[PDB]
Amino acid sequence: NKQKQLISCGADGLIKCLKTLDGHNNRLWALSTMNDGDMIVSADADGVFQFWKDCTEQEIEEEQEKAKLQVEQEQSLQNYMSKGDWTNAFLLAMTLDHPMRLFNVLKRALGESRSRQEVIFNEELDQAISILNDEQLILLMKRCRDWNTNAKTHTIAQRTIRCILMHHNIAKLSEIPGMVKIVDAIIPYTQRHFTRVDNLVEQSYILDYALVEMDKLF
Amino acid sequence: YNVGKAEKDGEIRLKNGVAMSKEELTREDKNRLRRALKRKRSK
Amino acid sequence: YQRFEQAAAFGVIASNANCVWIPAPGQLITSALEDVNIWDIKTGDLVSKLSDGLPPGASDARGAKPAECTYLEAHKDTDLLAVGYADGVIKVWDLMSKTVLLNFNGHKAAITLLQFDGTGTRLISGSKDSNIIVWDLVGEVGLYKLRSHKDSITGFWCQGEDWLISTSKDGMIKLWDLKTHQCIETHIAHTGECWGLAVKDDLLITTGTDSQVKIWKLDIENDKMGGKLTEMGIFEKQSKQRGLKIEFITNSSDKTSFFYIQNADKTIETFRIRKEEEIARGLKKREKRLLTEEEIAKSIYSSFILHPFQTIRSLYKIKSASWTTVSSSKLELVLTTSSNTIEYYSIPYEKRDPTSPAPLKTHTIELQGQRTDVRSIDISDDNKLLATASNGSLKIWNIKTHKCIRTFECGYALTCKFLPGGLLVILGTRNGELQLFDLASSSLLDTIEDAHDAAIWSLDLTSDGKRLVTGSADKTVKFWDFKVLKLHHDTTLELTDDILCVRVSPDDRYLAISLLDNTVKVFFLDSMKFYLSLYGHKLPVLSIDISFDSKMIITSSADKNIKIWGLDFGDCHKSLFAHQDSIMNVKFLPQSHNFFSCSKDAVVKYWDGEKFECIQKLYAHQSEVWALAVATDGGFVVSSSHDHSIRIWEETSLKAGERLMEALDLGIAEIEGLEAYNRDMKLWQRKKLGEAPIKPQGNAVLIAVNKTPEQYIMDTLLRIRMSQLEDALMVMPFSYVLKFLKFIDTVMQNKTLLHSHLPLICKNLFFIIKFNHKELVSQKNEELKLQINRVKTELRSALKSTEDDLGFNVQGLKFVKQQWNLRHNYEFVDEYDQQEKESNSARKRVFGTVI
RNA sequence: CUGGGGGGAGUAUGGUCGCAAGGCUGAAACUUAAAGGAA
Repeated sequence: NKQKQLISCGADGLIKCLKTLDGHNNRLWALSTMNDGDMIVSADADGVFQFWKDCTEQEIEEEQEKAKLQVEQEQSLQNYMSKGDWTNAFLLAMTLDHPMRLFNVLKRALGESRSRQEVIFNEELDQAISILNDEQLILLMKRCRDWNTNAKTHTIAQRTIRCILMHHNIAKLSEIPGMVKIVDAIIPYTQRHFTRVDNLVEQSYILDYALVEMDKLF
Repeated sequence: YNVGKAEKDGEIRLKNGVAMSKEELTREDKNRLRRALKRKRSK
Repeated sequence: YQRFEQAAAFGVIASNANCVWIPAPGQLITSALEDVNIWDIKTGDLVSKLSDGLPPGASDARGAKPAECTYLEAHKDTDLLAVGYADGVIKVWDLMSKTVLLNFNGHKAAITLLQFDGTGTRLISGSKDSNIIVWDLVGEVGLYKLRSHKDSITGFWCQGEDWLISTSKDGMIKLWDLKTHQCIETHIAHTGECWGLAVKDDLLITTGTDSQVKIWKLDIENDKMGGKLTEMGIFEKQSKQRGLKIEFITNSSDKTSFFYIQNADKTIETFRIRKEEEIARGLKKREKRLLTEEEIAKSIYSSFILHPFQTIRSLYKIKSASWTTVSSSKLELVLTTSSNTIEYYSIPYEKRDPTSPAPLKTHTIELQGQRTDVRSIDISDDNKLLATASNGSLKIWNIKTHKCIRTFECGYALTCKFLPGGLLVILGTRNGELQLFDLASSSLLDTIEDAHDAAIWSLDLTSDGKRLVTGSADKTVKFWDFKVLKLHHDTTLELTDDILCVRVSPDDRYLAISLLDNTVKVFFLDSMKFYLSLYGHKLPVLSIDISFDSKMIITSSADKNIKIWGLDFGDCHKSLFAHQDSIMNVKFLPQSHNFFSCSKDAVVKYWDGEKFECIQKLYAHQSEVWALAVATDGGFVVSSSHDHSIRIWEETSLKAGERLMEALDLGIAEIEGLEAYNRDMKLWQRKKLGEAPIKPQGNAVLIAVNKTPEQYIMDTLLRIRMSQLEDALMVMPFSYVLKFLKFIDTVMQNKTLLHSHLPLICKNLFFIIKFNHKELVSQKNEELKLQINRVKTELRSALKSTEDDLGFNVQGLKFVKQQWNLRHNYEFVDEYDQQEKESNSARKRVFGTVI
């Protein structure tokens, strides 16, 4: 159509460079591209054919349809962060992979879970974290791993690890490829936090010693 | 294990632990994190 | 010193902004540069030029370009004009007394729209930077700042108090809840930019980069997240360029609506929207051939509900428009174009036929402009003024009224001069042509075709005027005499290079000519003697000037510096660097060695030729200053530029510990005040309900920062630092320790901010009672005893509750890792090969040791 | 296809004959552009 051109038989038709096509299994003596403007491109191996589609404008509409989708359901997550209802906020921040908003939805849902009253979040949120697949739970535990390295943000990470452990299958969690380099990374952080909170609760009994002194006062 | 940098490019991962995404940061925090990265490069 | 100033500016009618129309056809407010001028369309005389009260060039004028006006907007009924400028400021004026009422800076870049809302007292403003600010006029305050767009606000539409909807120079349209000031619904309108927005209440219309105009249905009473504003279909226009203003009307007397899309180039596409009766009676006709395919056809609406109309064209590029209507046969549309001109068109329409093959302009205000940049300015003895243009619009303005009284048609004309008796103009054009005009009679005394082989560039009269010099880009200069009132070519000097400036001395002595070959040559007129060659400028060299004593010349160029030369020996004196773009012109005063230089970076500069200081730095233009001309006597100077402007210049501290202590005292005072209020409520609900306490009003700072007292104390306890925390807790006495215990006792009932501050509460509380243990166990009060017991129970319950899930997660995660290991670790029964395998598969880390 | 100063290894040089330094270039009669160098 003016200036880019097709060539054959690397094992494949290639256009001018960009867009290595599917090709074949072996060699090739074939190009017929000569319908209307530049329509159906027949490209043939020894036996197998391909009838390559059309002017390549189909992909751009598909390419321009995702960005519109992502900017649409980015302005649903902000509305959910505004008005609460943290479950679709959770799964949609998992879909967008927005990490500090994920920390915010888990932290404020955890704070209101501490507020009101087996279940550690609201039950619709922990079934929503129960029904998520391997890629989502492995990235969720990637960032539970890196949240667990603090002494401040560790509790949200520990309770997300807890609900994953009690809402998924343990053999499945082991067989997911990648989740043995994560749990090795954040077992010893849980160990030092356990020693620190155990030391804190053992030095918590000066209140009890002060009570028994205050009772021996009279 | 220690929190390095992000394995993506639309993400910013501080050594604190707080991973931020560039699509979710506002422009104020984008300028602020860029200046803070300039300080940590300059030292 | 007797400094300069600006007397008056003119030459502009319509500049780089919009226009608002006022009813009596009617009048029109539009923009000149940095001041607004009102015009009556009927006659066209300048009835008002509302300007700033300070002359640009005075003592307190600040050292930058003045703020160019960029958006006019008018409140009709209460008679206000909200105008907005290039730096971001917004001046609101009363049009009766023409003073400034309101200054509303606010923004950071240029502003792009204004709108009055709820007709008075509220003004919304959108700017180049992506903010959009609401202002009240009874409070002089920016109320709200809607801040989520990304590039530049191209339009919006608001209704009062609840919904705004903006669209910006990214691809995005946004709908704003003005109660919460959070963006509610965001779409991608067009894939590039989004330049248009208009809406008649049901349908919304937007346009983007190229001809794709999108119809939207906004349903304001919707409840779904995506779906307050849906998209209903696209259509096409005839212009492939940026449609950048859309606007609607409802003509009365039946009820009908019309909208226009103005374009980048030259063209406004007008449209009639039809009515629901022809929607209903046109649906079946495209629903013919009788339904999945018919439903797809009915879904694929724009050409259905919208009807194109008379596509109004213009001569020039279109900048802004607005209309009025009666009868649906008087769509009367005013239009300001880029080359400064307003035009009042009006299309008729007999409600079925638009009754014309092409619409008709009923008025045109174009007399006080040029349509191009003035490439040459000139002056009389003192009375008249000469402006030379590219279309042909030579114009003879006058100084004492600023009105063009005489105008002709020449061509691409770049230099001109008067003739020494007055009332006579010589001029040279871009092509090989020269022309002569006068003041009393008509245009052409005579033209000389083939005055030069190529582009003329500069001419100069002699001081008696009988003999003039023309230098042109055909590498020649020529001399002409005036024979009796006609031109006599007699001699011609061909050079090796394209001569582009000439000048003679003011006493018939020298002929200095500036070549393209980086030099000038000074000749004797009486011999063509080649006196001097001044060299070393290092780019091609523009305007020369010879002083009144014929001793000192100036030399301007595109090297951003002017050189002073002494003409007796051709020796340089200064090489002073001005003007960071290009000095287009440089001119002496009449009697002094002071001079002026106007340049290609929108500035003229006043210098002296003795100390070579800069006397003054005059800053009134907006763009490239193409020419300037000084009076022959007296010395007032005019300057004329690329922004179509012509302007005259004449002569004249606690710390941690005590912060925590005062926070503790006000917090616990509020806390036990509310607890006494609650005890009063229980006693007056459990006894004879005849009395109770009146009201404890909450604390000023607590309702000012919007915090419960536990949160207030909790964040100041957070905001002290860990290095001085053991000192902050040691400073405070035991009464503050007791009320700190009351604070902890209240805060571990709100189990939200207990669990988010557990180690801080534990650290502070345990240090406090560990330090104050001797006095605490000697206090005798069962209230504090029960307090300590309650704090102990709730605190230890929270701590064991968090270490429960810590221990759960330890055992669960090591079970997961161990069952993965016994699933597929490896197979070694021999202990030595096993330990070497584990040593090869261990985690290594390398450390820098010292020996 | 005849014509010859005086050893080898060094060292110094207020003599004679040379060659060689400066110091951002542009850039001087001009404290001057662009661009380049250096750090």
